[PDB]
Amino acid sequence: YIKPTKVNKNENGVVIDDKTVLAGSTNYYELTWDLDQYKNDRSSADTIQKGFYYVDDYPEEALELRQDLVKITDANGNEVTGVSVDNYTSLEAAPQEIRDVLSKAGIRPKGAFQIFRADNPREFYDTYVKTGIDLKIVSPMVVKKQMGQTGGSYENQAYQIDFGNGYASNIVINNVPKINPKKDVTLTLDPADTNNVDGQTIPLNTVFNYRLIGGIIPANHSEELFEYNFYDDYDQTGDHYTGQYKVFAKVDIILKNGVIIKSGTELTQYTTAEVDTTKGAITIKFKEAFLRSVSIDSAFQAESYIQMKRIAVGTFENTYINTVNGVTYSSNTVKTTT
Ligand SMILES: [Ca+2]
Ligand SMILES: [Ca+2]
Repeated sequence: YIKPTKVNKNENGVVIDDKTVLAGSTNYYELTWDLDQYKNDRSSADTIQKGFYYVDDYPEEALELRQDLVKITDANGNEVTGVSVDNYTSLEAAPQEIRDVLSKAGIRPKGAFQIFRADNPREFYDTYVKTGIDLKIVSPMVVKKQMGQTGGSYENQAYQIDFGNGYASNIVINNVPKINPKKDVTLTLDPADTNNVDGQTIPLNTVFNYRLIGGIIPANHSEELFEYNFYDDYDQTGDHYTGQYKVFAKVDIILKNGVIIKSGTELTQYTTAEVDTTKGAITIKFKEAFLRSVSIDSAFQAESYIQMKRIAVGTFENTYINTVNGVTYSSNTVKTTT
């Protein structure tokens, strides 16, 4: 059976079809150009001249192209030359040549799409088609930051067009988690206590905590965590950072080696803090090697407690930024009175 096939992979070449993919992650889409049914073909010149194209109809509202990382290899491992790639923002913008090929093949891409085109049909034919050598196209596409603000699902589909005939690939679907960091104000540490004093008043010179709750990274995700930070530029005219902070697991976490770390476990040992005393700021950073030791199948979430002393009267606000794999996500803003 002639079948162009499409599979999504992470940067380590693991298959990630149906996995949760974080904003900022790359989909290393691998497109198969299925030519193995044409072995020994001996078509006319007119027929060969109808050309060979491949189409990827990618979801442009969710993903951005990484053009430069596009690679085409033949089944014998030779890199493929003679195939050029063009990205079109809409059908309306494609040349007539392209609109006609697509129309006569019964292919109508939704929104934006890529075309891979054999520059010389005769030569492409003689090289890969009459010999039935399948090609592999890798066309990496990054999930836009915005998908991480809204959550959502996206799908990708390809077509191959041989002698002007179109064949559709399977459709690959993934989804993106809405990362929503939260910020509470608490009077005690101890994660079990759900008390939140956002809005209330704090007596002058009270030692308290800002509770910085990280975004939830769901199980079955597509790549390794390498960064998970809590950045807090607090108002030092109101709040004095006391130099004390702790970090806790907020869901059960499973490592690559099978070791489990229960929700509530203190994770401070796997962190450092970058402190900027003049600016009045602190960044709590998970060590990259710890994050990377976590299984891609595991859920992951953590929360930091920074200990503050209220040192003046007035109304003071605070906000923090949770940075996950290079993408920033802001929390709500708390406000207390003194
Ligand atoms: Ca599209
Ligand atoms: Ca500050």
